[PDB]
Amino acid sequence: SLSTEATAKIVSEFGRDANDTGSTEVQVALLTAQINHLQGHFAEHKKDHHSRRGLLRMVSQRRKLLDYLKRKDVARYTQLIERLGLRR
Amino acid sequence: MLKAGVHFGHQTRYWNPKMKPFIFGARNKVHIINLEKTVPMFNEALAELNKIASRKGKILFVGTKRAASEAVKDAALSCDQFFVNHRWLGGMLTNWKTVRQSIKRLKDLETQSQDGTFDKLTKKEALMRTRELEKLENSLGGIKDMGGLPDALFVIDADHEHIAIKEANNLGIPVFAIVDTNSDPDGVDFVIPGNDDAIRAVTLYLGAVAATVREGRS
Amino acid sequence: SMQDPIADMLTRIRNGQAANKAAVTMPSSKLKVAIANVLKEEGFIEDFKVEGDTKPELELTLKYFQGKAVVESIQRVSRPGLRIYKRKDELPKVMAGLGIAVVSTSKGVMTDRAARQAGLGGEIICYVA
RNA sequence: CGUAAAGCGCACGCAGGCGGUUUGUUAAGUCAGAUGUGAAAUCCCCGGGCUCAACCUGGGAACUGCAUCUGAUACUGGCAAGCUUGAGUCUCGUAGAGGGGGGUAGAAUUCCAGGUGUAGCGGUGAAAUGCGUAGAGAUCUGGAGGAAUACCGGUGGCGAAGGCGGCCCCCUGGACGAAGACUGACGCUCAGGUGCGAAAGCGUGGGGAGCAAACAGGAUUAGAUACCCUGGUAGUCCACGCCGUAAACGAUGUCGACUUGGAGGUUGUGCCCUUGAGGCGUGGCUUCCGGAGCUAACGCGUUAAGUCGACCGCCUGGGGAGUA
Ligand SMILES: [Mg+2]
Ligand SMILES: [Mg+2]
Ligand SMILES: [Mg+2]
Ligand SMILES: [Mg+2]
Ligand SMILES: [Mg+2]
Ligand SMILES: [Mg+2]
Ligand SMILES: [Mg+2]
Ligand SMILES: [Mg+2]
Ligand SMILES: [Mg+2]
Ligand SMILES: [Mg+2]
Ligand SMILES: [Mg+2]
Ligand SMILES: [Mg+2]
Ligand SMILES: [Mg+2]
Ligand SMILES: [Mg+2]
Ligand SMILES: [Mg+2]
Ligand SMILES: [Mg+2]
Ligand SMILES: [Mg+2]
Ligand SMILES: [Mg+2]
Ligand SMILES: [Mg+2]
Ligand SMILES: [Mg+2]
Ligand SMILES: [Mg+2]
Ligand SMILES: [Mg+2]
Repeated sequence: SLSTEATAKIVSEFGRDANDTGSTEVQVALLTAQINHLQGHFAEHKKDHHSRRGLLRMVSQRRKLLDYLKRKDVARYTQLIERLGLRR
Repeated sequence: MLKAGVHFGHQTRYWNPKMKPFIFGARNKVHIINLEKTVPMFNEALAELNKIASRKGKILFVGTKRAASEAVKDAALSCDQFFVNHRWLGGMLTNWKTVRQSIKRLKDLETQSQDGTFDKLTKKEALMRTRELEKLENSLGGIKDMGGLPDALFVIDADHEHIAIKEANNLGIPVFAIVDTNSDPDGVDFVIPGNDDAIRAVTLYLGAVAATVREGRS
Repeated sequence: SMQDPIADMLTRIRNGQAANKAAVTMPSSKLKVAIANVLKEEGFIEDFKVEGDTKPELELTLKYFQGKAVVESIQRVSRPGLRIYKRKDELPKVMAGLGIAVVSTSKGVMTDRAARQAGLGGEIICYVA
């Protein structure tokens, strides 16, 4: 799916350390990176419906995590969306 | 008492889950019966059989497999109890009144041979009907003088003789059976786990039972 | 998803009784222990115990009388989809009082007879016969 | 609600419904008591009076409700802090016709050109139409083009369903296993809605070998607008868009827990290891037979149509009619 080097970079950037992978920010950041990457894939492969279904799951999963984070702590949620530049 | 043999069972493929409590383990792919559990049940069974014997009760042995067909007959000679050595006719107890006339026919057939009134020139009178003697006694030989339903049942195989078990349950006669790993329990009021086909195992059972009835009968 | 753990507790007992199992085990909770305690006093279950601290497991020692299940019939009454509350005078009696109904009152979980004597209503948990 | 009427073709999901476990707190729901109110009559209970009754009438109960006040805190809800078993992320691997794009290979049908060669070929129950002395069929050589991937191949595999088989490359989704770490209820279901959805069909532009609706002829038959035969167009193929229906079937909605067994297939993994085309374990998926139980019966049976929980869909005699 995503390269290990790219995955490791995001975890350190958004997580507490290189070992904090379960954080809601790392999870959202990982999903956001994949969705952005797949934009080029579906730009050319418009008919790849089977792979698109997988993409929609990432979109749905990200929204579920985002809403949970907003409920838990609004201030931290606001920073996360600002850094990733989503929710437009 | 506990001794060699008997512990052996059948293949684990054909085991009956209902008998899980009485299996000690799976040795060499064949279940082996828990003798330490068999003895308390086996020993108590003879105690009850002795108690029924003390009441002048009638015990009936049920053995159909050829590995024990002759064995049950020998017990019927050591003690004066009844037995079945061949196929169990469907309904030997549920409709014993129907089977009564069959017994009477055997008595009349038996009588004719004794005094020689069957010695006639015609082959029909001499050969065709006398063969009914062999056919009848091989199935009703041990039940000729029962004169009624039995007060207890002894069965060497709880699945191969499931017809016999059903009749006893319907009539309420207590059932004592050697129920094997693959056999079906819950149809017998007394459970005696162990082998049901080994020659050295079967002979021990009826040989053991044949003694207690004699002691109880006195 | 498991949305009503109580019916899981009742279902396990019913399934365990049908299968003639000696005992049944499941995740433990304060509410489950309270119901388990009530059953123990009434004599429906022989004994109960709780093992573990971080993930405690509740263990119920089922009992049988004359080779048949003691719990003839157990069924959930109040459910998350439809919850049942009864007043002091509306407390039901199972099998004309032969059975018991577990009711959670302000003073704790107790049988309907105890709640009626104490003059308190509350949620009706289940009927046990 | 498998087969009698009844599970959307399948999914993702807002509103809604419901929600693991621990402590504290709130006391809304809930529960206890009291107060006010709930007209009288009527119903009901115990009495009274018309000679009895109907009828009349005293008292009580009832009016299951609503509102307040005072308490209770088990349960549900709100709030705060938690927790790891639900769910999810990360690390290392494995299998697979999962999807999209491109390239390529072999067998073969048809067609075209040529060589050899001569009277049949083809087809059927029989026959004819048809093809052939303008040289067919057969046979060899060369070329052109289209479509599908023999053997492997398997109640085998993958996918939400529909569905997906030569080989190679690029892009890409999901599942599963091993231990370890991390987040700490972030979950389940889903009206409306949105997406996907065999084949046929439609629009535009290509392609078109084979097959083949329609159509034509020859047979069959009392007739044959059929079955059979010789031909043959759309279509079947590609790009894009539309259509949104199937016996879209397991005639069985999704999620979770629980409940005797036996024999296989397939794909990970641990352990014993010299007495290996071995021995004992632990996961995922899957086929068959069967116990209790269930079912009108047939049958289902740990992949339930058994025992339960959450939510949604749908049914209410047949026809008229899934029609106006
Ligand atoms: Mg992933
Ligand atoms: Mg029908
Ligand atoms: Mg139907
Ligand atoms: Mg869904
Ligand atoms: Mg809760
Ligand atoms: Mg309140
Ligand atoms: Mg009134
Ligand atoms: Mg009067
Ligand atoms: Mg009155
Ligand atoms: Mg609370
Ligand atoms: Mg909708
Ligand atoms: Mg089509
Ligand atoms: Mg077209
Ligand atoms: Mg066209
Ligand atoms: Mg044709
Ligand atoms: Mg339909
Ligand atoms: Mg089918
Ligand atoms: Mg349907
Ligand atoms: Mg369906
Ligand atoms: Mg079956
Ligand atoms: Mg219509
Ligand atoms: Mg239609």
